[PDB]
Amino acid sequence: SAISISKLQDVLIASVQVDLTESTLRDFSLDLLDAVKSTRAKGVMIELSGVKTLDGESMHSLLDVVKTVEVMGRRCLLVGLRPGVVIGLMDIGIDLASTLCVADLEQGFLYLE
Amino acid sequence: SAISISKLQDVLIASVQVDLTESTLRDFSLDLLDAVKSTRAKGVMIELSGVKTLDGESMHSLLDVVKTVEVMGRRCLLVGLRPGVVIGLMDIGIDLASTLCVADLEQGFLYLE
Amino acid sequence: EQSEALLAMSTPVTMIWQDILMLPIVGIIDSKRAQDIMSAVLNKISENRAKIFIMDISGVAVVDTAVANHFIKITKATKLMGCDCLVSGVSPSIARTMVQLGINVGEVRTNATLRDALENAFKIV
Amino acid sequence: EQSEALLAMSTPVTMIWQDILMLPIVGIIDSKRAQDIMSAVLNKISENRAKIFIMDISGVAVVDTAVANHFIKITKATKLMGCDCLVSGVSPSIARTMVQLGINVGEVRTNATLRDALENAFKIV
Amino acid sequence: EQSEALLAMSTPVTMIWQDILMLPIVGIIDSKRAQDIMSAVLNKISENRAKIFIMDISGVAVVDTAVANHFIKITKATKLMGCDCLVSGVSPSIARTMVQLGINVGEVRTNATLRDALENAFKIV
Amino acid sequence: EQSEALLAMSTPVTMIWQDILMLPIVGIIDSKRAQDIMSAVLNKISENRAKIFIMDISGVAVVDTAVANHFIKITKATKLMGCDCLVSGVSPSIARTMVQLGINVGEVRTNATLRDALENAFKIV
Amino acid sequence: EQSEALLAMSTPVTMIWQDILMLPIVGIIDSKRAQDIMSAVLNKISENRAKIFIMDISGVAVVDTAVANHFIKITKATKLMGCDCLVSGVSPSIARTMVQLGINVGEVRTNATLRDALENAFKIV
Amino acid sequence: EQSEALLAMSTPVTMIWQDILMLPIVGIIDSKRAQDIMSAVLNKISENRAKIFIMDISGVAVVDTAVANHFIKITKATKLMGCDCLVSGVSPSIARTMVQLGINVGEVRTNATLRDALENAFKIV
Repeated sequence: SAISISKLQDVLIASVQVDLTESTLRDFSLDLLDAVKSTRAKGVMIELSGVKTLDGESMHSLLDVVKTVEVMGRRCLLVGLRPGVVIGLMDIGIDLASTLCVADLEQGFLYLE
Repeated sequence: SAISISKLQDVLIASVQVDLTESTLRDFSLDLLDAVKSTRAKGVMIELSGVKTLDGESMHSLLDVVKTVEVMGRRCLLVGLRPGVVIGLMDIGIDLASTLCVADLEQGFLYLE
Repeated sequence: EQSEALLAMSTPVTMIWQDILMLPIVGIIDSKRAQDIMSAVLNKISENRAKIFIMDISGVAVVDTAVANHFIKITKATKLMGCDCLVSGVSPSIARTMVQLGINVGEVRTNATLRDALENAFKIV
Repeated sequence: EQSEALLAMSTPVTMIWQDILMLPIVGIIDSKRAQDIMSAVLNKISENRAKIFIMDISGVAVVDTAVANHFIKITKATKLMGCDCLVSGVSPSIARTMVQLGINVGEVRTNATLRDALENAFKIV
Repeated sequence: EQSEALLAMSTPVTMIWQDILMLPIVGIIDSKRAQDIMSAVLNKISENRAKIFIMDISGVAVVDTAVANHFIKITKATKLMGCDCLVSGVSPSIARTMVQLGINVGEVRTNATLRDALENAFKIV
Repeated sequence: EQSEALLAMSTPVTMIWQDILMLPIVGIIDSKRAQDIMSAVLNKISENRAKIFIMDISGVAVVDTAVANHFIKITKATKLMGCDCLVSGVSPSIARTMVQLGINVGEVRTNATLRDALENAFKIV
Repeated sequence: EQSEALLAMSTPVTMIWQDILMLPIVGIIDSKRAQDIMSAVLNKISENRAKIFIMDISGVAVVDTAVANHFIKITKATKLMGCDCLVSGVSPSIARTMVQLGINVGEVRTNATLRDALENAFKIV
Repeated sequence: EQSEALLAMSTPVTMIWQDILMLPIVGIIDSKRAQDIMSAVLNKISENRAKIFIMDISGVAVVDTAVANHFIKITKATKLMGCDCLVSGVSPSIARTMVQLGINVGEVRTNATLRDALENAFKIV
């Protein structure tokens, strides 16, 4: 499959290239991340939403939540398409405050860890 | 188009997901990089060859060379598929020594700059 | 023209020296206009990513029912971007009307006027 | 309502933490409304005497002819109170249209955006 | 093409490292083109707000009558933008022709070549 | 006049405070004019011997074929005069067109805009 | 079995404490086997990325013609990976036979026995 | 030739910078060849008297019965020469087969790979 992701230090670098219509690809990414977690054993994890053409996947939000929790690991998001992403995201609402817009979409929380 | 790349600090992060059969996509990436160079104006540039299923593109090697030279900027490669990449690469030969395996495919020369 | 004059008002009430941000506005306002403001904050945030931002409602013109909704959803939204949003100025009966709504979710950061807001910011700074 | 909505805009664009004052506004505006703003600044100054005040015209909506007049007379006015007034934000062709008027009297203090204005103020502070 | 080639010339003669700005140009030039330059400086200033800027006229090609006018009005506009402007290079008979005009208003800052201009700037820096 | 206006352009784009030198120019240009520039650099160098000099091609107007030739031969000549030459500004497709030429000889010093060029110079200084 | 016994030999002659790497081997060897070694070094490098690696040919068993070729291409190869490769041990007539080939390209790093090689490494260390 | 190729293998696996010595070898090997190695170590020791020496059996090719015998007798001989011998690398089932032999005499020094062996040596150094 085309999707791939690499990590600096113990810091994971998940990357949203586009809205992945495939929640199955969402499942695939979840699997890759859990596999990575098992092998690498590293702690920091990050995800970049360059854009999320589609929003309201409560299931995808759930994927985001599980990824923070199972990882028991660091978790940040680069907000993309916020104007249309957040309004949909806001319509969805949120019950968590762990992650935030990545401070420099990398440089900010890389520094932060 | 699916291909996309982002940069930390003034450090570019080009990424070879697979051998890009499209030298036209090679041209496309070259264009993206020159556009990025013009806008960002940042100096460090890196490229990760996770794999190069196809080798012997003297033209692609040339692309690599121009990317170091026009950038007048830093340039490193994460060797992928070396066993089959390098033998073909060695059959091609090389006239330059500027770049090399990315010391940690990121962490090494990020530190190095 | 008065609409565009209104639109003229929100962007300045967002921008501040040192990347600090805020948003004073009139209390009795259109809901669609509030969605506009919602859109404005998103673009503003892109324009200059700012972790610092505030909702200022000093002397809210009228405590409209749906208007809370906006700031209800809106406040949650700064945190949703990961942005910080604070309430620095407001009226008290405006607040009572709010509490009387039985509102319960709010647990965000606020301040006393643009004075204590900046003090905190220059401390987050 | 949009008028009163306009009136809603000027008083916040005047008030700031630490007694600093300023006044961002839309460039194409009514002259009588500008006189209103004139009245607003006087009362505002009484409300809290402030030696610090600024005229902000960032992105003036339109460089109207009489509009200069206002800020011409208006700028002189802050000094007339003994108040200080500064121009922190503005457009350039707006400025050209001004200089092209052959304007010559202006010799007051100004700044780059609300950034250099505050820096100076925190220095006058 | 030579026009656009001319337009090609002004923007570089404005930009400099460390946000310093300046503007060398040919002395016998079109007045409308000078208005163009006027427009260029405004946009340039927005592009990067710069308090630092200079008018360079080293070896002005010809001391045209209306040309002063430009720099007369231009000097005023630029400095009063809150964006200083200085004359670093120029010819002397060019200057005489100017003084002979009985010019009296000028009282701005100037310098000797791009050498003393930078020295001052690195001092304002 | 436009020729002499062109000739007017190169000498300033060579001179800089502190004996630093450089040479911004338009990309689609006459080859004979480039030889002129060649002559200009020689005389300029005599005028003030400068080990510091740069070739600036920011936004080269057009990546002409013979034009490389000039800077090919030119880069070599200038550096080997014992008077270094650097490329600080340029376009990228301009560069691609160059690399696509299969150009191979270039191995000189360059920089990012007049910003990194000066930084290096003030370091060679 | 002797083949696999041969294959048994190369991987140890690569591994060393502190991530240092090297590769002693017999001089009269099969070319295909050398390609094998080529493959071995690539995988070895992945196994533990090592910037440190060396080619040891102490007492090369026989100075075969194609054998140079291997180390010709091979030496280039470590640098191609981006790895470093050094020659620490070798015979002299082996070398003469090489130089007599009129070989000219070689300009890499070498050392005297595993003694001066480690000294340098513990210095690159 | 493969014999002499084998003989080619042992002497390098003995020599190391700083007079340290060791001896990696293939596990399924001829007993007479092992006696050869025995002879090799004696001469090697004369060649350069070394108190430092090691037996390396990393990945012993096969845990042959008489093969222990060699290293049984060999370990004793080398250490008692006054020339210490250590086991740095080996397989585990190889070891089990050994312990299962009910072997009891061994009480010498060993290490983890050529890594902990050198560390100790640089400590005996």
